[PDB]
Amino acid sequence: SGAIYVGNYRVVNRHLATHNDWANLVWEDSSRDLLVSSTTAQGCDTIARCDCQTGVYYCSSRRKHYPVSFSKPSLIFVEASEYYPARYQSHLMLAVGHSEPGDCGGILRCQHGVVGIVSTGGNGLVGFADVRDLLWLDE
Ligand SMILES: Cc1nc2n(c1CC(=O)N1CCC[C@H](C(N)=O)C1)CCCC2
Ligand SMILES: [Zn+2]
Repeated sequence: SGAIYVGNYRVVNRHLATHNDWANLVWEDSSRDLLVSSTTAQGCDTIARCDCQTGVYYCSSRRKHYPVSFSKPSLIFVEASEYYPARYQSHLMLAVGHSEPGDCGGILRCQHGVVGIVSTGGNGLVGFADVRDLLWLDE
């Protein structure tokens, strides 16, 4: 689990969105596994606006942060799960690292701020849903 709180927005994995997130929907993309909802309290996280391919991600299944090198966001094939059929997920970034389904929501972060959240995993690879192209989160 996990979310990014910036301005009057809450950013979560779409497959983990709650009833309140759906009732206060701002935007969602099944293809990216992202959902954004509105909030009453103001959020203070900083979103990275950069091209950096190294960072650190939080892994709840190990209570540890791991430094990683990750690929640029792209279309990657993702096997079937109970939330989605086997499809291509866009704006996805891959690194060699540990993950479990309960690790989705864990933040990936560089020196410039929040890069994205854990979305996928398998075969010793962890995938992150990028959020750096969502310029409207800052306004
Ligand atoms: C984080 C994670 N790590 C692993 N796994 C997962 C979970 C995973 O990839 N899902 C399941 C939830 C929806 C995700 C999606 N964006 O399509 C795909 C699956 C088992 C092997 C290790
Ligand atoms: Zn950066």
